[PDB]
Amino acid sequence: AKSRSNRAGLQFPVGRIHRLLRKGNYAERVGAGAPVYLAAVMEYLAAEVLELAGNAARDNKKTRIIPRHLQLAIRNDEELNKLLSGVTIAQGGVLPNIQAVLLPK
Amino acid sequence: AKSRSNRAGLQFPVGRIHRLLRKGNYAERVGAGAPVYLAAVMEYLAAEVLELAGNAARDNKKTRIIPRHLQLAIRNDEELNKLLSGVTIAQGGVLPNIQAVLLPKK
Amino acid sequence: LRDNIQGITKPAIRRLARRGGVKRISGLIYEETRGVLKVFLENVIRDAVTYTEHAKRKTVTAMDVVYALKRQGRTLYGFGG
Amino acid sequence: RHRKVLRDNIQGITKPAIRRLARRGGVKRISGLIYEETRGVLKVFLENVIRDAVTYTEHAKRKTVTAMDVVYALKRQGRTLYGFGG
Amino acid sequence: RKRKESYAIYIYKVLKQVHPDTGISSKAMSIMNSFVNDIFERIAAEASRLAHYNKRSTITSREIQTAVRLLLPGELAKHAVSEGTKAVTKYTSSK
Amino acid sequence: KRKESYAIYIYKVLKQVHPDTGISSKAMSIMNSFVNDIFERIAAEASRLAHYNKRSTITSREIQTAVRLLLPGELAKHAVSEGTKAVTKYTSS
Amino acid sequence: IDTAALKEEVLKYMNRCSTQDLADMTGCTLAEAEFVAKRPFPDLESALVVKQPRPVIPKTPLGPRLVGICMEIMRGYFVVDALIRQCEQLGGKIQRGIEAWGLSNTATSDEGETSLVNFDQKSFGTPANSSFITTPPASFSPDIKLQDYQIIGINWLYLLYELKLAGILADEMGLGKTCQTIAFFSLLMDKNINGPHLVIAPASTMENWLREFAKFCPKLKIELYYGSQVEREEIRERINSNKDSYNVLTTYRLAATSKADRLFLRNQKFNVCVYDEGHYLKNRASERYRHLMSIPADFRVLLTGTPLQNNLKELISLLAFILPHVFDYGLKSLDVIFTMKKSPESDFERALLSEQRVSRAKAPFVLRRKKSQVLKTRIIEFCEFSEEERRRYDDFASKQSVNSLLVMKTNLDTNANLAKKKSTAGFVLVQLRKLADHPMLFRIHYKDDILRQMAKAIMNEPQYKKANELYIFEDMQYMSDIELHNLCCKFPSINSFQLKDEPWMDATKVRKLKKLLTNAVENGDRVVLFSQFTQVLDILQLVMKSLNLKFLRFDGSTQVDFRQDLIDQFYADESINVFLLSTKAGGFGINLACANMVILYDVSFNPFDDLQAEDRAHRVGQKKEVTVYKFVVKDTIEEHIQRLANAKIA
Amino acid sequence: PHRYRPGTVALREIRRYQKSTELLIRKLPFQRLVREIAQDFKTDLRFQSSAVMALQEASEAYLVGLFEDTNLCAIHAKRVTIMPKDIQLARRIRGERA
Amino acid sequence: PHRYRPGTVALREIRRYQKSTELLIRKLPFQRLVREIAQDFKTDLRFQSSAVMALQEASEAYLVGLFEDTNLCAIHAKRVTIMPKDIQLARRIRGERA
DNA sequence: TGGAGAATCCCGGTGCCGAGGCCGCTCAATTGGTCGTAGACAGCTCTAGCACCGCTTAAACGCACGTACGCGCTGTCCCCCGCGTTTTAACCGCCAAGGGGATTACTCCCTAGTCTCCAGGCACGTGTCAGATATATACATCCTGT
DNA sequence: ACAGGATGTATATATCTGACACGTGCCTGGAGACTAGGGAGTAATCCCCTTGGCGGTTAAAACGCGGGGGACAGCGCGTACGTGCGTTTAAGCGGTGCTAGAGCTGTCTACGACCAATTGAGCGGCCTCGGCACCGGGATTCTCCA
Repeated sequence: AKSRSNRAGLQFPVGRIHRLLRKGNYAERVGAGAPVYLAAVMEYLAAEVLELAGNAARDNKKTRIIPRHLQLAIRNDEELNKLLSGVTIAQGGVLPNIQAVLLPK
Repeated sequence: AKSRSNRAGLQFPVGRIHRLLRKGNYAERVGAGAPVYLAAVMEYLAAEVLELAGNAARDNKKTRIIPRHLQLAIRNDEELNKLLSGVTIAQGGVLPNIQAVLLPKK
Repeated sequence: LRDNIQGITKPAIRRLARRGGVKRISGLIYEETRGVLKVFLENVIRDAVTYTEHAKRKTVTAMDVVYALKRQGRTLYGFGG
Repeated sequence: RHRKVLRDNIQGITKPAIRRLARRGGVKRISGLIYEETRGVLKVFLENVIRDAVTYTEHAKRKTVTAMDVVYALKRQGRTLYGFGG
Repeated sequence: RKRKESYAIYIYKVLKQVHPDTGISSKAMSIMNSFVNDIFERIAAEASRLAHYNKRSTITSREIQTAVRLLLPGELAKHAVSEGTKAVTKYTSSK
Repeated sequence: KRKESYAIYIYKVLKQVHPDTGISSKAMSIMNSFVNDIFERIAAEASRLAHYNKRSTITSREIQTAVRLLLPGELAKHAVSEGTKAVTKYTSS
Repeated sequence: IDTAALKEEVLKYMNRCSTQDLADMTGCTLAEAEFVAKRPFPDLESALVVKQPRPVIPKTPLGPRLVGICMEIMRGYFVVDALIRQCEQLGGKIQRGIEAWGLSNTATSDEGETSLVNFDQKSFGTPANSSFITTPPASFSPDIKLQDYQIIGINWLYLLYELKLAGILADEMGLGKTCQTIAFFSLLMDKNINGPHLVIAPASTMENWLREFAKFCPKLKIELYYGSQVEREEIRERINSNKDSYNVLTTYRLAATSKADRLFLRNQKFNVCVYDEGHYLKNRASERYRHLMSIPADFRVLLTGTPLQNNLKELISLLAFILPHVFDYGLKSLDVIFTMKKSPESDFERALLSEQRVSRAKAPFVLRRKKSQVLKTRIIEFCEFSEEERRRYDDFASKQSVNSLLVMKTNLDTNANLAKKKSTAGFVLVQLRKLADHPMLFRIHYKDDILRQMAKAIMNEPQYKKANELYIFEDMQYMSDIELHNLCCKFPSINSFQLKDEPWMDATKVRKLKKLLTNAVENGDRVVLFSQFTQVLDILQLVMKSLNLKFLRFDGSTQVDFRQDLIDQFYADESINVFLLSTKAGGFGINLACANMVILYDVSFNPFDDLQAEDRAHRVGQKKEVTVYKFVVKDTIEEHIQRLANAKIA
Repeated sequence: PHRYRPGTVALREIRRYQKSTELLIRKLPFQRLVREIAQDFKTDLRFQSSAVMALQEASEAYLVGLFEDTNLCAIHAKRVTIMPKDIQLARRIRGERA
Repeated sequence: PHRYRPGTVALREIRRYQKSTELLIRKLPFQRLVREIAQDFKTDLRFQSSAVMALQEASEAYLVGLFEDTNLCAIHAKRVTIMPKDIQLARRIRGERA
């Protein structure tokens, strides 16, 4: 009766991942450990962007992480910015990007 | 017994097309008119590209269509290029151009 | 009084250039940008309408929007998709 | 154990090769400060896909690399080329 | 016997349909093969996601119409949905 | 009336690193859509690989190949370590 | 075939035989074999309501399914019995020709064999009413007189050639069946059947085929249908446009997987086609055998040496092989016969009537003579030692026995059952077999130290690239002292330590080969020094510079086209006496009967070609004292992998 | 009227709009905008307020990237002012229209 | 010895190579380069000659769009000369590397 | 200034050749019938829920001037860049040759589809409370003129 | 030439409304077993891939080199930020309202499964001929002189 998540010792629910694999109809024969791999990767990247989001919120010294903080946490990085390049962000904005000749004479 | 292509009077393997619809892992069930529809629009796009291919072959006064005819075809119609901006053609090159500063000296 | 391509105003265009980080502008920017944004949105808005038609809905949700934007490659997080 | 080795060759893209590419690039005047840098430009381009390609081949568990491997490589950024079997 | 499938006979068919006085490159024939491969799978990957959005298990020609109305330029659609209705009516009504 | 998200599984892993901090519900939805996007992207990619090698079955080797085909290098190295962290930790338990 | 009497045969199966045998014959499960329990059935229409029911709470009926299956089983059984009758009639014709030879057939139909010892009834020889002919063919070169069973075999092949059927010559591989095959083709040359013949054999086995076509039958005009696709295409324009009215070589899948070659050989319209070691012909479910039967030929020959198993598919393959208008018969119901895979619940071989058909089809088409009927003494004396090979037998009881099995290594995840593939690896097992062999291909004389001195005085030569200071050392430190004797001597830049003062004189297998050199020095027993490894071939090149001089190391590349270049320079008294084959070549044909003492310097752990590659030894009348010898060291991996461990009782 | 130098108010507004990430355009003209746009394809359609919010969001986010691009063009063009030819070049590089 | 006006030969060569469609890069050093490149990730792998020709055409077609884009930058830069910053702006605005 | 001539482009005919058409041949896939079920269509209802009115009001929008500052023009100069020459060299031709690696039957077999009970996580409803907005408020710092 | 003024900016109080924790149905991952069929993976074999290897030679490296745009300054100019004063309408709020998604049930038909057969086509091969080099030979051309 043991779930797979605590069996994997993780926090992403692999069973509904398997459910939306099966009814999502991408591969023919769904492997058992393949979503266990997948949701683990998802959990890692979720926590990874969450850490920089919390760092940005700590730089604003506030408790609630906001979409501004998400834009900061995606713009300060480059490889995460590589992965989420074309991703428009709701309430996104961008980092303060001041250029050279935009300064006055 | 009419083939499904010839059931619509067509020139495509609509049986094999519908088989690829089955084995293509997209959906569960496949409506019967769907391979008809998609083979018809493949026939439409194929006709549109190959007519222009024959046009440029007549411009090149050539029997056998070279890939540069295809290059000129996708570099002439916007809607072709709107479909096929991301595409590149092997041994195709690019449409010719010389820009405004790039004119020779007077 | 107006057609809606003039519903946007050039102070708002200027403030978008402030978020665009642009210092100085010409007198020619505004209607050009208006047409640019107009055709850009109209590219995918018709796609949203065709979505709702294939959804057989006379109402436009937000899901179709970001689906078209995904087919536009303008992917968004924040409203489910 | 006896094997060979040869890297660099990034200069094997010669400067007149780059000039002829600018001819098909359709540019008249070229500064001298160009022929070095585009070598890197393709490189990160090439290394974006080539180790991706064997990423297919490693999962394909082969040692050769198909042209279809190159097709699947160039499909990942969507720069679709045709006619190599695809 | 070492067989495979192409579309070169169908490309030749439509070639002799529109221009019977015309040859072709085999290399360009392979371009056309890969081309119609892309043409098939693009609409396929469209309609699958549409059926997921429409919560459908089944894809019919009504899905293909909206699929190409999404993925194609408009005048191409203005000929294409007419050809699709014509072809499916010839398929269904006749025989 | 029952509708689905991942926001509690977002929430645990939020508390698994920064247990003190809060987050906006807008941002909760953002991360929900974000994990939906990356899940569907990597799944579609891996099923394309499955058609490429003509393997109707799929394993975690396919998923590892998929993230290697999708992620930048440190991200992919971190991801293959994180995926290989708990696979037989699940399986031998 | 009928319907009603077969339906009654299905009925007597379902009403007569046991539950194991009902699951056998009907192909059902034991639950469906019971539902024995539902036995008896008054007819199969009473079995029509006998459908195995769905479970009870607290799609197909079994009737039509089992009736149709066992109907096709029984119609295949009666078709098999028709083949039994046909092969028994034509084997009666075979024994009619045998009694026309006035000669003792020392095997029977009942095991699917045919055997003869000598053609004495030599004393009676050739009778006039016989397909037997005593003399060797004239187109066969008279360098070797074809002996008793050899002349018997060429005349048996001539008999089954006159029968316009296909035949099997299944002697136990020491008998030289390719020799009698080529002698049969020379007899066809002497009986004006001068093409087209076809031979199909693997490329490593084309040694004795093509060399025997060059030596024993040079007047036979032989074409070689071997090469690449364009090479065999060139041969196709050579032979298709018939510029060569030849008499008689491709492989099995080359003649099987490529329709172009299949249709070319069909266009050739042969007369005799010979298949050597047809394991595909040991498989009626092998369509390669189907295509080999699609060769136009009034005679087909099969050359095997394994005794035939009690497998119905094997014997049905052999029956449809030997019988024309049986392969032409569709035998469709024989396919559904084969679908039961000899399971413990449904063992279709151990179905009773299938065992009856195994004994019943068994079959005089199989010319199978054991060696012991027509006997090469197998002198088994193990190697005698010097104290240096067994000195490092314990040194490589440490690098072989590196810690890999029988503890647990650290890993990020709990992967434990995937680490059982390190011991008995390929390099370490050939290094364990070279522990048995000559012992200085280890790191014992040029280990790592003397080879930086080889790289020291190598810079002053044209053989120095842009990076070869460490690289010629790293390519010289992995090669060893045997490999470092044949270039540190020859290269005239580094010769301070060129020869290692010949430690091969005081060696184990070299002095055992030197004990057997008394057969090569003092007597005309030409010795065939087998091996396994090409560095041990270099050893047997260099260790024959001490007492018996070496002429040339026999390269194993006489497989390509009729090559004599290393075998023409042979058959002297002492100075040309040690030629070096291995188990690498095919064991199908023989050379001259002067090379008799085939000596395995490196033994083979398999019993696949040691019956075969020593066909140069087994003979009724080979012209010298013939032995065979194997070099097994007493306690290494060689004595373990030698198949002399134990046996069983029955 | 104390005279300010030009761009200084623009610079602090640049810092404000880089700090603050909220919407810009008024929702009622944008709503009538998307209504008259939608009239081109089917008359009398209804839209979520969240949907047109995401419309305004996606549009602003689309144009500001073009804005930074054209700013970099004018940097390359030795200018602090912009002209619509910069926009033409932007659509040329992205392959939009030109 | 006739000397031309500088660039006219380049313009007729622009006509020639926009006319022709064949390859440009020498196959062997390009091949050795990409073989070294793949060797850097994993040593001693094989490919196809068809595969390496596909890489050659893909690379050339990849580069020429950057060439035309930078040409349009130099047009906007009021220059016939092309400079490194033009390519930096190219990869900037298409967002590839810069 | 029109010419002019080497450079350059364009062109009919030469003779392969090599892909291209075209015809055979066998096998596989399709086209057929029938189940069949379940999803999909379609009908029914309804209720949240966009439209869409109207009241007020804040501020963003709109212009005057304005000036100044940023774009444009042109002068120069210079240094870098194309452009015929040479040589050199490496690539291509092409030939050969070998071998690790792609290819395909074969054989399990285990690994993964599938059915049902449940229980237990696990999403929906509902207070709750505390972060962060919301608004003054006195201090640090930087724009704009000394 | 520091200083005056405008604006940031932490300080301090309000409030309130998203976060959250739990009931609470609830349904679904999990077990658990059947089951069966693609995957592993073996093994033996051709073959394309690689490596070398040698001659011919297009073309790249090096060079002159003259001149031509890049640039630099700078003079001018004109238009665009940037105030300050109308302004107006967006928004915020609220009330119908009706209607349309958003479900429900409820029947049904259309595609999935599964065998046949036959012929479309696929591969091999073969023929053959349009174009692709030369190849002199007629027609343009535009950097440099009248």
